[PDB]
Amino acid sequence: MNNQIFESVDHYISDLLGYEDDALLAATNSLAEAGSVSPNQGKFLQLLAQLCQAKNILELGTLAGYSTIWMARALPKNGRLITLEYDPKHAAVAQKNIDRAGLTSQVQIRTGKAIDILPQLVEEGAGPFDMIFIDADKPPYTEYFQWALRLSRPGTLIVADNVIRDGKVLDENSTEPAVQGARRFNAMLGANTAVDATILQMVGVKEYDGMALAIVKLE
Amino acid sequence: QIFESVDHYISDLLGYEDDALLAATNSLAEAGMPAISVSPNQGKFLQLLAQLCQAKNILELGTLAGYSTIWMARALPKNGRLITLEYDPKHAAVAQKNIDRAGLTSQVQIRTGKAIDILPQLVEEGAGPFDMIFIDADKPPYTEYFQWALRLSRPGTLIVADNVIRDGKVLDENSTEPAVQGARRFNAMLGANTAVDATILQMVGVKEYDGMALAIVKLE
Repeated sequence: MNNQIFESVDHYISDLLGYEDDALLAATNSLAEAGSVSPNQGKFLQLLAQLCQAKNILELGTLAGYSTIWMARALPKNGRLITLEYDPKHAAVAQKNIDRAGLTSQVQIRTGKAIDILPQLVEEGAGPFDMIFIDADKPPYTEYFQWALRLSRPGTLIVADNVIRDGKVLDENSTEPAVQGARRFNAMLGANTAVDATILQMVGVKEYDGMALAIVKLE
Repeated sequence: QIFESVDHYISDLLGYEDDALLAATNSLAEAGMPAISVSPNQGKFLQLLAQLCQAKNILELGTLAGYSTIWMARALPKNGRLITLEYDPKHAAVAQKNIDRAGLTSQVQIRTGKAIDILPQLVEEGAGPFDMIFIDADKPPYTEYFQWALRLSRPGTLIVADNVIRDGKVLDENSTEPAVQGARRFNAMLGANTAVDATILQMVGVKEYDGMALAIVKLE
């Protein structure tokens, strides 16, 4: 769902504050050249990483590494971003995209199911992460959140994208699994007292999106 | 309507308003003054930005009745402070009652006057630096308010400027509306300003349709 005015204003904004280098345009083009992004949303995630003074970032859902590039660019040279990708064909393309962006040393791409890799990260002592970005399959969002908390510290920012589904999450009778998964996630966030949180309704060149932001509380 | 319904769904989950906030909403009508739409979800977002900054010193331009002031000051530590600037003494009196009702008297200072006069005084007084600065005052001066906000910042300061897209009218390079020219000049200034990393967030539900500028101050 979109509106001409949200697309025209987003171009106005990216013309001022959303410059994309060759690496980011190549990452966008890499999906077609085998088989939608927002520079302003990328800049936002980067600025969130900078507000966290992030040194260690966890991403669920690499795709071709578009958001990975924006976020890892917040890192200092010894910073690290771990990104989890289900599809090995995507992970390979993301690796080429990460290398072209000059981010080989800062990014580690892991291929497999996030629900299998999350406990591995705990076992390895990979955390805690300053910022965690979730944009993967919706049904498990609630379970990914609990693992995310186990990999966090007080003040960690957890971001979970695409949680409003065009307003369908308002329908208590929905039987679409993505809508049920988002609706379950939102209800969990509403009731959760380990975090302080909101959901932003974001518009622009990407279709209308809800993005959850949660800060982990000191226990 | 979709964005309004989703905004209510979100505030029901994640934008609880206690008595102090409801009383601040109702205070403008009750003291005989004009209504101002408020947004608990925007207040929650501002609070979360203050929390992420670990803010102890906040500056606000445009107190109105203290609604955003209450949201942000609730992020502070006990010895933290929020200085808020208000043009109109009747509004400052209403905001002070609203701040007092929230139990925030010891953490908030309301200064009444023109922001463009009070800003050089905060520099002279050494009232800075602020961890977070929230600008929602008159738009024509946004660029000069920003220049003063930088003098009151340190590396890593977050500066938030509200309502910078004017329902899309900033696209009109030939507008003679002072607010729209004010917003355009401010956005252009961000695009040209090497002292900050910045974006403009386009949101709906919050104030129906809003552009919020977020800028992080760099060491120059």
